[PDB]
Amino acid sequence: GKRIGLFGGTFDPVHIGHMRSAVEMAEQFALDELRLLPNARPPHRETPQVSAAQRLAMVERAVAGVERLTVDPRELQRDKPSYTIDTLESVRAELAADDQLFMLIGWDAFCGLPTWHRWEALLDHCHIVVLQRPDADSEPPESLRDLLAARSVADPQALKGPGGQITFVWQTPLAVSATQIRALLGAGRSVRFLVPDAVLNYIEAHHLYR
Repeated sequence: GKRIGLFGGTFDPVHIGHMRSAVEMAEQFALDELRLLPNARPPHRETPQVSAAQRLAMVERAVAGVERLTVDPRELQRDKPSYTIDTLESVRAELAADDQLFMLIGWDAFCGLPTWHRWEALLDHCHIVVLQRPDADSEPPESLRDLLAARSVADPQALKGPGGQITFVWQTPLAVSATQIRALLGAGRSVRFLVPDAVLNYIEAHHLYR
């Protein structure tokens, strides 16, 4: 089977921080493919004048011509937002039984896992890779103590089979944020080199974020 990664996010807009993490994750785990998964959200939660379709377009521009990096728009193609577990089952439904699926998530996001819809069923379809960075409190809530005891492994290389295990990885993400970028564009300042060139060209050509 193949080794497939899932990298979810709002990508408003997708930036250099996101893409560098994607590249590094794909290399560290020797992924055959790393899918960027733009998350769906209600229309009123979208940045004014920047639609879900445009967030998707920018991610497509960011991964165009880049091997191993693709985009999966399934969440956006639905009429409304989806629960992570549904997206996960939808993805696994198209894969071979022996394909290994790795879902990348941030530490803070991981610490709230117990709040996700049917959270205990996630590891049924994939391995969860938790990204820890300089900015994080290395102390998970009591609610996850057992899960970690039952499913965690020391390193990515120890992940075995289609899914079922949890591991942690270290990364020093570039100090770039979508909020920072939107602020700069709002002020008519250049975000060149803060986002992939193709994304920059798209933002300027469609005059996004004011």
